[PDB]
Amino acid sequence: ETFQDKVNFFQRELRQVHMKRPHSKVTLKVSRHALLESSLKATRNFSISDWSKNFEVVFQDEEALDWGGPRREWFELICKALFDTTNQLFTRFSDNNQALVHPNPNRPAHLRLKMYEFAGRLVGKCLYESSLGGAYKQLVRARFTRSFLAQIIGLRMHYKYFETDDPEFYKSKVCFILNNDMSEMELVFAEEKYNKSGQLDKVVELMTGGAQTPVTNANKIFYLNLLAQYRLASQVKEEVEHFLKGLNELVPENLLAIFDENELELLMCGTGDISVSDFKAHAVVVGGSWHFREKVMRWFWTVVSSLTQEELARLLQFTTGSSQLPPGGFAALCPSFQIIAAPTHSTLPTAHTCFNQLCLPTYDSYEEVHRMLQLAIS
Repeated sequence: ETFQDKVNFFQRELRQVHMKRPHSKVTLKVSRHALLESSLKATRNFSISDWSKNFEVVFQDEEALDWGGPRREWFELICKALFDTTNQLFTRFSDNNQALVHPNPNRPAHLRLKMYEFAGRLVGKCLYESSLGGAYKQLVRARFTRSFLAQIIGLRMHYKYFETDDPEFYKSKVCFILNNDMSEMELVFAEEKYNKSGQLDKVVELMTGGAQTPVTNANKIFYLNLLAQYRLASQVKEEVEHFLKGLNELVPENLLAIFDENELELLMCGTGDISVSDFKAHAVVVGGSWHFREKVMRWFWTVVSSLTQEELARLLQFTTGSSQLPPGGFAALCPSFQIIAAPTHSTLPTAHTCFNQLCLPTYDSYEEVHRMLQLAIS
């Protein structure tokens, strides 16, 4: 039912999964300047039960008053090294800074597949540590694509993931196919790759015989879903398999099945630092009657200030695709956050994540705005 019930149930399982894996102490000698490399060396001989142990992280030539400080910094720093795209272990589909991150099929060859196993164990360690109690919380610092989260849960790929994971591709190709006739496009169930000299390098079929299968109006939805499967899952099959192999050593895959993609983000990354003042200061209201701009919007901000931290997180997922702002906050959004006045009355709010944008109808009372905004994020 509720998200907190899922978390409470999930965390209690996990404490039972690790019940004869003691939280005894283990030392991790790492270096700030070569953090990912030294962390892999420090854990290279860890057994499965060793990953359940209390991590005592020693930063080289650094003294600390307690172990909690270095541990929390190590978790945050190792999350950034793994998932912030800099080392190309993960990548983004557009060279933007809001873009969600995805496993990289075309990474530098020195990043071997066992590094995705480490990343999976690290994420599982965050979930395990956080299930020990509030004082042991370790949040995953990453803004994952929805399709990668869907692959963690074991869901099939769908073209809807393009809007959040590759907004430019969704706005160009996907939206065109969804809205237009295909009889003259001469598309087939295959992808063409060209070299840097503009020559056809390779043809990759979306299924057996796909190059001889035309895309028609009657099958174009199956084409888009098979396109999502190829572009978001098939090309990273081994990377995801090794990630899941590491994750499932600490978190059995059956346990994550009770969450959907967005709930999995909240479980891993938390409800975030959603500042309503930063929200209001960077959101542009587009159009609308006087009643909307001067009364409905005032009701809106009062509602937003009354939302629980989870509801705030779901509002950002509803409108931007992730519960976490980009590094720069609300100012760092692809197109700046816009609240569009919908030309409807007393209807449900809608959103277009590839434009961020929240589409807000006009309402007749505060409690109507309260009711409808909670429904739209429910």
